Parts: sequence; C-alpha cells; structure tokens
Amino acid sequence: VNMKAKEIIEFIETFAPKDLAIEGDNIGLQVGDNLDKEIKKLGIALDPSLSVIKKAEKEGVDFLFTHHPLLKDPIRNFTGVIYKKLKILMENDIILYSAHTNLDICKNGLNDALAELYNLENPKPLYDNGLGRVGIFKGSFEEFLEITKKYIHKNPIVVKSKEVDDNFKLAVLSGYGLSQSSIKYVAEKADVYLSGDLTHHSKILAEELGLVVVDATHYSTEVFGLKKFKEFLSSNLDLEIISLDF
Amino acid sequence: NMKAKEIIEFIETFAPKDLAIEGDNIGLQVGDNLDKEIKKLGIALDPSLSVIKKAEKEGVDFLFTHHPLLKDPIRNFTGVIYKKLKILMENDIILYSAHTNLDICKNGLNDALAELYNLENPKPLYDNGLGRVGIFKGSFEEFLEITKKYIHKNPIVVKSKEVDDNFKLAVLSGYGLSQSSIKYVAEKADVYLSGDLTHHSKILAEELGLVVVDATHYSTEVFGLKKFKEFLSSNLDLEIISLDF
Amino acid sequence: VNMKAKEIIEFIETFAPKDLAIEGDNIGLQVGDNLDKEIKKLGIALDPSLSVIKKAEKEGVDFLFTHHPLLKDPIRNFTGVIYKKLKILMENDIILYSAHTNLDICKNGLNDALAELYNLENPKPLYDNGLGRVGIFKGSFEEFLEITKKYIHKNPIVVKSKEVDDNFKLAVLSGYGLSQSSIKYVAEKADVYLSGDLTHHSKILAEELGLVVVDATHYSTEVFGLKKFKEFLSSNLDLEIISLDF
Amino acid sequence: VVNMKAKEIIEFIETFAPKDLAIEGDNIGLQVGDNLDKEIKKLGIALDPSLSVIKKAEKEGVDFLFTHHPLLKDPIRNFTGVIYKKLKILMENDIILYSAHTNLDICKNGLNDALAELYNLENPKPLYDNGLGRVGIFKGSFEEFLEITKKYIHKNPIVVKSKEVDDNFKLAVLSGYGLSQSSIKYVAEKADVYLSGDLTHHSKILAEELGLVVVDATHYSTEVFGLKKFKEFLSSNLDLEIISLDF
Amino acid sequence: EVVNMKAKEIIEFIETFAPKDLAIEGDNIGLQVGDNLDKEIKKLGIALDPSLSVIKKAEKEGVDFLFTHHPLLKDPIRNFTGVIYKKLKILMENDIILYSAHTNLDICKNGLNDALAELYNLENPKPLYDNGLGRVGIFKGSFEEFLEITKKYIHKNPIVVKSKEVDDNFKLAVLSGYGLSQSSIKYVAEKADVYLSGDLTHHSKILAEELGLVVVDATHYSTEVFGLKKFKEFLSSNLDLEIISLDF
Amino acid sequence: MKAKEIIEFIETFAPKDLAIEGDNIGLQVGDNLDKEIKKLGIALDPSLSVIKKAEKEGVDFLFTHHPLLKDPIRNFTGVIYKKLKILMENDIILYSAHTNLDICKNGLNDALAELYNLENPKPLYDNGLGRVGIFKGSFEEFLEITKKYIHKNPIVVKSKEVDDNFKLAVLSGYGLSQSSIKYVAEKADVYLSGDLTHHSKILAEELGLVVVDATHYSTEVFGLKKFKEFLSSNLDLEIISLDF
Ligand SMILES: [Fe+3]
Ligand SMILES: [Fe+3]
Ligand SMILES: [Fe+3]
Ligand SMILES: [Fe+3]
Ligand SMILES: [Fe+3]
Ligand SMILES: [Fe+3]
Repeated sequence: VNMKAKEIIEFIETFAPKDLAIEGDNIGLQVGDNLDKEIKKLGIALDPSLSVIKKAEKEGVDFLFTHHPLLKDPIRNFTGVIYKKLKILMENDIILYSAHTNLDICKNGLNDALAELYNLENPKPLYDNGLGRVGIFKGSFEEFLEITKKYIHKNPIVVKSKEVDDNFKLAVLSGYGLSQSSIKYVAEKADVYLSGDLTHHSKILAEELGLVVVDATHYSTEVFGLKKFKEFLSSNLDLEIISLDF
Repeated sequence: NMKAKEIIEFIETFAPKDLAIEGDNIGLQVGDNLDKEIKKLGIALDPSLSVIKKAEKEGVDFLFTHHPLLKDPIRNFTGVIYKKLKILMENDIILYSAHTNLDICKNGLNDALAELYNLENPKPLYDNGLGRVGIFKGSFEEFLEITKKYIHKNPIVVKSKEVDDNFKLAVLSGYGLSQSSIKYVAEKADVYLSGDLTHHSKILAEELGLVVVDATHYSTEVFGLKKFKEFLSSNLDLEIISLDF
Repeated sequence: VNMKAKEIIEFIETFAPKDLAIEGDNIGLQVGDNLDKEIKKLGIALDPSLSVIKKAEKEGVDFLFTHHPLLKDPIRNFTGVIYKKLKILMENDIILYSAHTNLDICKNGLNDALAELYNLENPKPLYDNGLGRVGIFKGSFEEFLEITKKYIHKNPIVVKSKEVDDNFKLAVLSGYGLSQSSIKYVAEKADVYLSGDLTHHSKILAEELGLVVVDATHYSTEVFGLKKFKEFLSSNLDLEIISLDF
Repeated sequence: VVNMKAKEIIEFIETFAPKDLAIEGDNIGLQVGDNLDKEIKKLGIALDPSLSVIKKAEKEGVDFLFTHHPLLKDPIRNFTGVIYKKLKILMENDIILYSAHTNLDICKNGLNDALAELYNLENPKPLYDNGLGRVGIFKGSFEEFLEITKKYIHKNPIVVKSKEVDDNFKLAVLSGYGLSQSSIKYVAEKADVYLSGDLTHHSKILAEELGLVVVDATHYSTEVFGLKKFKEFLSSNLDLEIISLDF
Repeated sequence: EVVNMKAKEIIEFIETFAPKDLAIEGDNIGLQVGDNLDKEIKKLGIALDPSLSVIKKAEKEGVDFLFTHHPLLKDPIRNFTGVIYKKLKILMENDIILYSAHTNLDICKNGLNDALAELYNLENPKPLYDNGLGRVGIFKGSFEEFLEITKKYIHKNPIVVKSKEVDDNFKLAVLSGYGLSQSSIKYVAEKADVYLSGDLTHHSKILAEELGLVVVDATHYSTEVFGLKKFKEFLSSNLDLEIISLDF
Repeated sequence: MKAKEIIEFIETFAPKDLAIEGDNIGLQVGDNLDKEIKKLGIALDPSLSVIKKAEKEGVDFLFTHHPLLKDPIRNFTGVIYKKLKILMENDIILYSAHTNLDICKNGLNDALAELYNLENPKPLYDNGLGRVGIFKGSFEEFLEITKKYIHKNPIVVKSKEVDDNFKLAVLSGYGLSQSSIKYVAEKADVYLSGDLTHHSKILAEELGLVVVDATHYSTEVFGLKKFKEFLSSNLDLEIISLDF
C-alpha cells in the first residue's frame, strides 16, 4: 500500500534519468539519510524556498520534490536562511530531492510540455545538451501570443524586434533561457524565442539581431510543465501528492 | 570648436576613470585622432545598432555611452559588430564610455537617486563605491509615489515584509539585483531600489525579508543620465542630443 | 543571570580575534542562527566529531565550542554523517562555534601554552603567519623529554636524527606541524621540533636534515593548551563549562 | 576571366585546407566581413594582414584579401590606433579579410609539404603530433641541402653548426616560427638538422648543447615559398585576377 | 653464474613486470638520475626510499644501479643545494643509476598490493580504487586471526582504530603505503569493514570512528617493505646479478 | 676569499630584491658557501661548453647572467645530467644575477644608457628594466656607436625617418617581444635591444618604431664586460670570462 522513498526516487529517475542533467547540475538527493522509510505525503514545488519548506512541514509532507536544487554553490557554514531550512527538513526527517535539467530535457519533460502546447511541427532539441525545443509554429504570431496568454502568462513582455510571418520558427526554453549568449545563439535558429527572465542587455541584443523574444517568466514557463509532471505522478502512484508553490 | 580630447577631459574630470571598478571597459571605445573637432555630441545609455544608426543620421560626431561597446573581447569582425564599427569608422564617429565611473562619481548616477529620495546620511552601498544607502524620511508609500512619479510608472514590488516609516533605503542604478547583491543588501537595508529582477533573486529577497523595488535597469540609469546631459549642456558650448532617451 | 551566545562569542574573540586566523581558515560560527539566545552550559571539544556532538546533546550543552571547524571543504548535499551531525545540532538548537588557528596564534593561545611549558628563552613566532613558537630550551634534551612525558604525552615518538647539546633551539607547534614542507622550513630554525602527526616521508626528511622530531601527537599538543583555555573561560565567566573529548 | 562570390572562394580554399586541420586555438577563417555574397574581381594574397598590406590592397582594388596570418591572435575590446586604421580601410571598401593559417601549414601540398617536397624527403612523416612540420631522410650531403636552401628559400640562412652532418641525415622542416626552446628540445630527438625560422639566442645555445644543427632560413621566406605555390594553385583553378601583396 | 648486466636490460625486465603505463597520473616513475643506460651493472641495490643514508650506503657498498620504490622528487626544483645537492653529487660522482617503479609496482600483478592480498588470502580480490590501487576482498576468518597475521608478517604493534565490532568473514581492504588520507577513509568506508594501510593521522582517525570503518595502521614502511622483499626475491631468482637491499 | 663573500659583494651591487617576479636568481648549484675561491669565471650562459671550460680552467666559482634552469625539473638525464655532474664532481659553485643585474645602478641597462650618453635617462618599464632618454645626435651617429661598441652588423628596421635628438630606448638582452614593441612605440623613436623575430618586425613597421637588433648576446655582454672589470678592480681574485 505504501511507497518507500527510494521507490519514489526510482520512478522519478526512470522518467527523468539523472545522466540527462547538464554538467555541474546539483540533481538528486539534496537532504536525506534513510531512504527505506515509507512516505506519508509527497509535495511538489518549483523552489525549495523557506516558504515552501514551512508549508511542507505544515501540510505533513515527508518527501519534498523540487525542480530547483537547494544549493548551487557549496557552503561550509550553516546560519540564517539555510539554517532555518535545514532545521525544518532534518528535525522532521523530510527528504528533499531534486530533478532539475534532467526534468527539462527528458521526454515529456518541461521543454516537451511547451513544444506540445504550441504543437511545434518537427520539434528538435534547441541546444546540443538537449535543453529547449525548436520547430515550426503553424499559425500567426498573434495566435502564438494568444496561446501564451491563455496557458502560460497573461502579460508576457514582448520584444517585437521585427515583423513575424505565419509559419515561423519557434524556440522554447522553460525557465531562464534569455541570457546574452542564448540570445545570440538562438537568433541563428529561430524567429521567435519563448522563455523567461528577460533583462536589459538581452533585450537590446535581441533588437539588434532581429530575434523576437517573449518573456512569459521563469516561473510560469516551468510551472506549466511541472503541473503536467504532477498529474503524471498522481496517475501512476498510490500516494497523496500536493503542490506547494503552484 | 571643441576637440574630442577636451570633451573627454571634461567628462573625466567629472568621472575619473580610476573610479571604475576592476575590469570595467571604460574610456575610448572606438576612435583614433582625438584632436578632431566636434560639432555635435550624442548621449546614449547603450551603444546599440539603432543608437549608432541614429547618431549617423543626426550628424553626431562624438557618441558618449554609459555601457561599453564590448564587455568580452573578440578577434573576428562579422555580423552586428561589423555593422556597428563600419558606421562609426565610415563617419569617424568617436565612441567613448563612462560606465561604473559615472555610477560612482560625485553627483553621478547613484548620487542622483540618493538625492531624488533625499536620503539622510547617505553612504556608498558597496566597498567599491557602487550604490547608496541611507534613511528615507517618510513612509514606504511616499517612497513609492516618488518612484512612480520620477523614475518608473509601475515598478515591480517584491513586498517581502511590512515597512515602517523612516526605513533604510539602498539604491543602485542599473543591474543591482543579482543573487549575491540581494544577500549582501539584505544585511544593510529594508528596501532595495534597482533594476533587472529575475526569479531566483525574487525568491531570495522574500526569504530574507528584503523589500525589492525593480524600477528597471533602463529607468534607474536614465534618470541620472538626463541630469548628466543637462550638466554637459550647461557647461559646454556644444550641441548635445540624447539618442535612446 | 545568564549570558547570551553573542557575549560568549565576544569574550572568545577578544582573546583570539578572528583576523589572527590564517587565510582560508573556517573560523567563527559553524552552526547557529539566533545569537541572542541565553546559554546555560558551554561544552569545549577539540573536534566536532559525531561522538562529541551526541555527548553535547546528552549532557544538555547549548553552546558547543570546538577548536577544529566542522567542515573545511564546502558541500551542497546533506546526507550520511554530516546529516546526522547537523540534525542533532539543529533539532536541539545547539550553537557550534570554532576558534581554530586564531586560538593557535593568539597571546596565551595553544602555541604560547607550549612555549611557556618549556620556559623557552626569548620566544618568537616560528612561521611568519604567527603559527608555532621557537626559542632556546635552557636545559638538556633529556630534561626536555621528561617535561614532555610528564605534561603532554607519556610516550612520544622521537626521531633522533642527531645528538642534541644543552641549550638547544626548540620549535613547538600544536596540532599538525609535521608536513614535509614544515620539516624543511623548521630544520633551518631549530635543533628540535615538537609537534604532532608524523608520517613516513616526513620522518625520512627530518633524518636527512638532522632535525630531531618529537611527535607528541596532534591530540595531546593541542589539548594541553585547550585545557588552559577552558580554565581561563571558567575563571572569567559565570557559566557551567565542561570538556567533551578531553 | 570572370567574377566570383566570396563564399565560392572560401569554399574552394577550405576544400584544399579544411578548417578542422588547424591546431587548437588558431584563429582561422573569416577575419573581417559580413556579406559573403559579395562579388569578387580581384583576390589579394599576403603572408601578413599588416597595415602596409591592407593599404596596398585598397590601392590595388583588391576585393578579397587572403592572408596566412590571422588579423588578431589575442582578442580585443577597444578599437584605436593601428587596428582602427586597418578596420577603417577594410570596412570603407567592404574588403573581405580571410585567413588560412595552420590549416594551410598542415594540409596536403600545404606550406610544410611544399618544403618536404622541395627537399625530396624520403618517406616524409608529420613532425609534431598536431600535424605541423615534416621529417624524413635527406638523400644527399649537408652541402647539397644548404644549396637547395639557398637556391629556393633564402640566400644566407643562419647555420648553427652544432656537429658534423653525414650524408643521408634526418631532416626536419617547419615553415614559419619553429625555433622555440621547446621545439629545439623536441626536434633534437627526431632529426640531425632542423630547417625553420625565427632563431633567438636561448634556442641557439640549446641546439649547440643538444648537437642539433639548426638552419634559420627565416619565418618569412620559409612560408612565402609555400604561399607562392598556393597562389599558383589558385591562379590555375580560379578565373580571377590574383595578386600577391607582401611577396 | 653471477655476471654483469647492462642497465637497460635491468630496466626492461623491471618494466615487463611493472609496465610504466600502470602508474597513476603524475607519478614520477622511471629513470630518476642517469645518462648512459649501456652502463655495465655488477651490483643492484633495492630500497624503499632514495634517502641520503640509502644513497651513502649504495656508494659504500659499490652499488651501480639503485632501484627505489619512491621517486627521488615529487615536486620539480630549479636550484640544487642542501640535501638534494649531496644526493646528486654521490650518484653522479660514481655514475650510479637511480631508477624508480612506484605506483606501477603497487598496481601490477604480484606487485605490492597483490603481495598483501595474497598474505591475507583474500577471497575473490578486486582493485580497491578505479586507478587500480589497493585490493579488497573477503577475509575468511576472525578479526583476531587477521590481527595475528598482521603482527607476525607485517608489523608487531599496529595501531588499531576499533571503530566497531567486526564479524568473521569481513570485507578487508589493503593498500600498501600511505592509504589513510581523509578522502581515502571516506571512500573505503563504503567498500570494506576493515582497512589495512599506513600513515594514520588524527583527522583520519576521527573520520574512521564516525564512519565505523575499522582502520589498522601497520605503517607506511612495513606495508610496502613486505611486498618489496617479494620483489627483491623475484629479481634474485630471475637475474644472474648480485642484488642487495639498502633500507630493509 | 670565501664564496659567501663573493656572493655578498655581488648582492651589494645587485640586490636580489631588484630581480623581477619569478626570476630564478641567486645560488644555482652549490652547498658549502664557506668554500675558498681562488678563481672566478664569468659567463653570459651556464651552457654545457661554458661549464666544461670552467672545469678545464680550474674555475671554483662560476658566475652567470642567465640562470641554469627557468622551468623546474624532477629527473636528471641528458644535458642537465652532464652539466650537474661537472659542477658537483668538482664542487664548482654556480651563482646567477639575472634581471637584478639588468636593473641595478651601473648594471647592464645603465651600461647601455651611459654608452649612448642618454640625456635625462629614465627606467623604460615600471619594474626597472631598460632605459630611455634623448640621444643628443643624429640617427647615423647612434648607429656608428652601436656598430663600434656593441655589434658590427645590427639589423635595422627603419620604420620611419629619424630626426636628430630623438628619444632612444635601450634594453639589454631580449626586449623585442610583441608586447614590448607596442609599449615602447609610445615612449621612444628608436628601440635598441636583441632577439628580433618576424611578427615584432611587422608591428614595429606598423607603429613607426625604428628597431635596432644588435643581438641578445652583444647587448648583454657589453655590460657584463663592465661588471667583470668592476669585480676585478675590487676583488683580489683571478677572474676570467668564459663565453666572451
Ligand atoms: Fe528554473
Ligand atoms: Fe547598466
Ligand atoms: Fe589541529
Ligand atoms: Fe608564420
Ligand atoms: Fe609509499
Ligand atoms: Fe638575456
């Protein structure tokens, strides 16, 4: 009737194998010791934030799955916010486990979810490492925008660098894909780039290159696919599953 | 009648180059003969392709920008950088930048923000001299109204906690909302006004209880740049126009 | 009535200022959040080992002072031994604070304690960074060994590289001072080197250089001064103070 | 005689000297240019994209400037002085500047092969692992080797005569700068005589210690020999006016 | 029967037994000091360390080829004074060749780690590390029997960190030389119940106790000399050459 | 004289702290510095032929400008074996003063500045390497001095015309790196140094810097001869030169 933590981890890693993760990505077990324990309640979150972790404790979550890792940069002192987070997780024996870029890259992962939403014709990986998707959007720019506003984020920032003809090349990248080097790279591959976390220098670069950029936010472009992932888990596992920051 | 070198001298008197932080690519970006006579000065935030085309169109012969032309060095000349350099060289337009030295100098871009908010006892925010922090003598709502009226009509507010009157306000013009900046400024201020907020930084601010106001990179720098432009206009017998503001 | 964690820390840092610590040394607060909390029982240990931390919990220690830091190398995952250690400290809100090389180097610190035991004439810092002491031992090698056996370690390992005349130059370094580069450096400054943690290649180097090495162990050469430090805290603070691994 | 698009010239050149033959880090390919559909009437070839070469190109109506050496080895982020003057000339005239560097040194019938064939090296092999240089037996006397050097490459090469050289010796050749201290040490294990360019003092001393005979026929002349072969090759195959600018 | 050998023939024989490509990355194996390898060799000396006393003893005993396990230098130098001056002077004055097989001798079949694995009759032995250093397998006996073997054949009073109880038929890891660094302790704690090696220091002792890994320090010197004696016997059996040991 | 006293005299003239970062100056090969020295040899290079000659002529202390090794080693075979064997077997001390001798007062760069009688000489680089000042004469007069005192057939890169009373930079040894050409072109009309190579020649032409390559060997040996005379005037020692 009940699942062990290691069995949940096994199921997740079958869906999104850890070796799909890009170099250096802190995927896998973040916080935990005994993985033979039976799990009462699974929580899903975009971020292992202090609010999310307090909510997990509040809601009786003992297996906390997040997309973003707890720490990118390693530390050797435990004070302030990280102290408050670890204290809640350790005192309550809550396991924290992450699937980050392996969940972005895998089949039916976060980037596939976007490609399917826009029904990309002949989709291909955007980067060599498997991040992102690119293909033809069979419709007008205005229809593309409507889908974006309806399903992802209502007031996306649009950098309308040039006019966009019907049946354009659409690149999608869930999360933060709007770095300067990404703008330069994707400008060679697509007419329109849908992603998150636009900043000023990247906006200027897109305008110079004629790449239309749509910032539908880091949060919404990932949560769209995370919601799919949650349904997938719910359909397949005999486990109570809740979302914490979406 | 003014030579390019005396415009440069005037600017460098206001914002000495050694105020720029280590590694900042400040000073002459593109140019050769600085004895050249300058009839029309253009000021811009960005040396973008459209700014450079506009410079050429308006007959600008000295183009001042806040952001340097290149941050990372290159050794091939194709695409966008080719198009930009071709316009500058073809018209012998001098391109000169004052970047963090203009952020840091007295009455520079960060001081302009500190003065707008009338910060009491203002101090540099970082050791390298970037940013300002001091007491805002008023309510958070009064601080917001000033922001909306003079800087940006609808800033993003990450309202991480309640803010009492006479709070500590830190300001940094441009991009000051990196993850390490959020962590640092959270120890020094109740409210942080800057530009270019992204997701991980928003989350950090909420965790730390630092209220962040993103009035955009563009608007927080342009506010002080306009003041810098009027200063140049008051002191130089030169036609001076702005190109991207 | 009770003193706060921050005033215990202030007292310690007055004796051994953090800026005395050598470059890269992970000194100061290791684990903790609220330093305004009141402290009823201070525990002192050489090592923040798992057994020391369990003993702290068992004995009701709320402020754990150790000489060695919890971590030298930073981490970004929390499992196994470090998980168990942090869990005990955090669930019980035990503060862990360390003074490492700043306690080695400061006046009347661990190296001064050794120099004073041997009544070194005109003692000087051994290294430029302030680690270790060197001066004249006004007596015979045999008298020096008897002092070592009575006060530090009952059976020290002696690498008797050459004969030692009376009134020789003695270098002392508490803890691990017997690295290969230290042997070479100290051989130019002393006839006899008293420290801890001898290994094979260092023994050979000492023999080649004619440097007499006395390994009284890493543990005993630090514990000697740590006891002095504990007495000093006990004399000055109105606090219950116990030792955990000595 | 007809006009060619710039991209068609680049294609031909890269067929002869593929870019993936260039050693790690070498800045080969398009140096300065945007539109490669540009129509080319006159191709200029040079060893160096020097200021005098580029001025000569402008003067002579060159539309496509090929050089062996890249314009920049180390990247820059300011454009003043000499580089400003060079770019201004190239951009004002939209002259394309393209380079094939070590990929031209290494390819079949490239600059090093040209030397190896000149000396009729028996069973020639690549000298370095990366494919630079050639080494094989010279079937003749040291004096005959020197005469060949004098007749075809450079009239008065500097000879570091570290030891006597017997007939049928192992000869290593490297066009351009091949006389670094580390090259001397490496080649001394592989050859009796080393023909290259740009000898300096420490390298001379090292060669004398190791007994390696070094012949400095100069960086310029050892590359220009093969570059002339390359120019002749282009002229035979392309219906283009082709001129040389610094040789 | 007893004859002279050229140095290159000795080197070829040693490298057949312990190929240089077995040595781990960065290990300074091979020719340490020497020029002409056609040199005729009458007397081969074997040592753990190319120490000053070993090199003096080599000179005194007329050793023409000095084999050592540890290389003369780990870190490169560009000045020649003090002890290294004294050492090189003795070798060069007498043209004594100094040659080393270090981790290639640790790793090769019947090398120093195999010697330990065979001594403890390890069941189904495997390399302990990826690079081939060390061996690990089941010790078919009690911990006390393991300890008895250690005391009789390796070192009489080994330091024992008895982090936990050890049942019969436990997993034993062995590493000849210095194998008791902190990172080795952490690594081996996942692969064995008991770790036999040398050069224990305080931090490593604490870590072993935390992890429950039983550590036996039978010393760097003795855990290598055990296999080096085997190696010497092997050379003596195969080469018609006078062979002596210098620091064992 | 003891070796340590010779070393003391040299280091008083050319303190080791004047040497640039990373320069391997001081004792190269030696143990006992109480050794009695009857005969001192001076050389530019501690080459194998110099070291053989030192042995042949009975030299006890070998002073060289260039250090024995720039890059460290951990094996001793081939040429370095042969060199060390000669020095150690004979306990010949090898000691070097390299850039500290280039930089010190009346050192190798000052020797050149004094030969050309440079007006108001200044160090060329911040680290003290090289000298620059006005040459009070014609380019042709400068060339004549160069040919008579330094090197008979210097290579001249005549990048532009040179007027009388021009700014002259001098650097003994290897001063013609690409980065040096660019730097010096801002500070001088004419650059006198050694070891010219192709790319540096092209840069000098582009920049209009006249470069005179009087060779690495001759521009250092000129000042080394002066140093040898200075040692000879002051020390009661037999002193010979080995590669000049
Ligand atoms: Fe993300
Ligand atoms: Fe900015
Ligand atoms: Fe310690
Ligand atoms: Fe070349
Ligand atoms: Fe060993
Ligand atoms: Fe030199």
